Amino acid sequence: AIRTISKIELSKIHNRYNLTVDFFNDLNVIHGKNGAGKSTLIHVIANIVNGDFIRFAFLIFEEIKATYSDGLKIVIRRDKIDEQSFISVTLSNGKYIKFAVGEAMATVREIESMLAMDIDKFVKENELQKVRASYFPAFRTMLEAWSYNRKASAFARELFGQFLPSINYPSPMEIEDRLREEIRRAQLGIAAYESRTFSESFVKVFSTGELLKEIEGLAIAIKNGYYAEYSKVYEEIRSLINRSGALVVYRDALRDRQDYQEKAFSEIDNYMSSVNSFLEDKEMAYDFYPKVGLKFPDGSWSPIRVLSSGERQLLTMLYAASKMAIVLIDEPEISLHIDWQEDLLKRMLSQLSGRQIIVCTHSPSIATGYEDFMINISPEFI
Amino acid sequence: IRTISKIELSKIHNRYNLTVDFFNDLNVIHGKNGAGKSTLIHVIANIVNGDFIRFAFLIFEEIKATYSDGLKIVIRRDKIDEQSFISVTLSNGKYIKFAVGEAMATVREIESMLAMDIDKFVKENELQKVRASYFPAFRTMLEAWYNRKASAFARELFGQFLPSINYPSPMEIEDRLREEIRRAQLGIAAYESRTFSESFVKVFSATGELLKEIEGLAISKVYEEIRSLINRSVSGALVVYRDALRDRQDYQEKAFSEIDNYMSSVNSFLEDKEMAYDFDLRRKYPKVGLKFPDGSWSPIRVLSSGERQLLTMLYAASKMVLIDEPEISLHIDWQEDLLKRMLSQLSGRQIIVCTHSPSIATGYEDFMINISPEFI
Repeated sequence: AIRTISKIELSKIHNRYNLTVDFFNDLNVIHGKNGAGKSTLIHVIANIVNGDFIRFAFLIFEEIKATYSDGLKIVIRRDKIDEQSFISVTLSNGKYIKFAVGEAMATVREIESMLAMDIDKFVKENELQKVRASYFPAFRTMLEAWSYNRKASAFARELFGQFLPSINYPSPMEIEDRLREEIRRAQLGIAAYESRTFSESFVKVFSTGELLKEIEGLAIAIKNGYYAEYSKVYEEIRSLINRSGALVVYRDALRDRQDYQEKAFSEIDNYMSSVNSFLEDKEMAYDFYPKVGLKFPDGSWSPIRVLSSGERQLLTMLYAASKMAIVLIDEPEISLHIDWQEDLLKRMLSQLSGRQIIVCTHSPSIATGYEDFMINISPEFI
Repeated sequence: IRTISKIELSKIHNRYNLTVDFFNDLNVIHGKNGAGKSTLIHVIANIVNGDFIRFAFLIFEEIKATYSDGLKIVIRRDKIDEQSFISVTLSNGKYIKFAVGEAMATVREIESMLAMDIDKFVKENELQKVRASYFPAFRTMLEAWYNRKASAFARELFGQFLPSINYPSPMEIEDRLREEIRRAQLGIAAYESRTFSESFVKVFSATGELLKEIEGLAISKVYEEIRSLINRSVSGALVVYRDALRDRQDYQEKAFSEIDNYMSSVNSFLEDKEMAYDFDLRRKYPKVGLKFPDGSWSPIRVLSSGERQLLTMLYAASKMVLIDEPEISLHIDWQEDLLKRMLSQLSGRQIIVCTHSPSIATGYEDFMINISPEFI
């Protein structure tokens, strides 16, 4: 990210309490018991950072101040004139926009667009959408229930109010299709690099025993291509090896084929290693059309339906951490054993580097090893 | 009361064997995820609560269920002529057998001879004396979508072995509480008219300290006129008046007692916020929601997932047992006090809970049975 959040001041939100939280540029582990408005704070941040300030028309507040790292100040006030409420979003740059709450309510019931275009023009001419924040809700089981889905945003705004931001989160029943599509697409990518290597190596060939030994070693080196005819041309190459400059060209082509073979599947092998780091006595893999699922040391195969809520939380969180700015995670301790809660932040900090990772947990087991980042929330009741 | 004593699963999913001995009450199973805690709970809910046809969707070898009185149920899945048959053999009773594919076709028909056969088999042997309630660990999904389609919805993504899902969601318990308040208001109004007609008949049929106590105890607005008249042999009937007023007060308390206990249960956990009901100034339509110490009111949608788990767990425990993962989205103090709050409201039944966090099992460490799958 660039404009990291430094300090957010919420005054009289829901007419109950005032809250001012200072954030670092790094990890932000907010620890506090339920009812602290942590979820609200996350929705406020996700409705400020991602340019969706129109959702603030559905929120009851007095004064909301958001300060970034570079020095941009956003002051939001809810003032009503002649029985009609107007939200004033005043930036530190000089410009300020104001709009009626009822106009935004009418626009939302229209979606069931002038103000939407006005908000888009305001955030585009002021460049308020430089950093996009990803929202990980604490109700991802509900996203599994209506199995990224786009109607889930409307369902969650239906039963949690219209202040809720856009919901883009992957279900267990969508990541199976996503993984199958990515594996077949990577196999097709391997086949296209085979055909490009054939045409380029034809042109290059048209223009020692160690090179022959290297070709014999590289002939043996699942990762089989989709176009099996090229696997049969490779079988014929191995059969010919069993039976100068052009040999160097052949060796370079085989080495580039092996390197692209590793590089096409490296992203999914990283995700599989990230999953299998937690899991014990059970491996998630892509044994063979691609089949994706669990494997056991007995050699038995099993569908992804045997997985527990804990393992489902790990799948839905590690896939949505690899496929990534500012990352906001709500309740990562759900249905997890204490050791996985201990190692979850270290695994996600190993896979998500270079971004502002804000997490909100109720269990302190999540915040081991990062106790200096533990910002304790406290509601200052009005 | 045939409480579960010992469950022996042999080669469940053709993976592992498990034999667990259960107490008569408060079976707090503690173990880390992936141990099939939910599995065993579904097995118990498909044995105790009837509905053995779901066992046709399960791959197993031998399942033995022992109750407290001594009833043994042996379920086996045996295939001979390339068709699997489920053999439900009871202790000292008749045994029933059926094809797996026939039961699958019977279930797919709902998408009934075998269903009637299973119902007759479990009815003639009296296997439904004690019913076990299933509290799923995915009750947020029940909030997402009593209700009968929710069972099929959950069986869609958890398999057809999953038992019947009967669990109340938020925004449905609000309707249940409002309906109960409306029913209590109609009950009070009918008891007013019944008390008026009965006291009319009894006064027509027939000390000053008792009259003073009756005047003090007086609190639609006929009681206000009675108190105004009291402020300004035969007197036995006056004693009847005091008794009638006292009986009215007693019925009034009982009318709200069923909901006030649940409100107290809510107010046992919740801090700096009270959940209560109020009536309108014009139509007396009940609103149920929060009451802040500032006097401000708010709907039940401001409540957090934690408080919603507390709402869904304190309700349907009073309306009475297998609970799956009661530690979800809960504070450590709430995990400490949840079993202590629920044991007063759920006493007298076998309460089986399965938790991943040992904080739930504080104060009941003698009941902590650690599950361990013995892989074949």
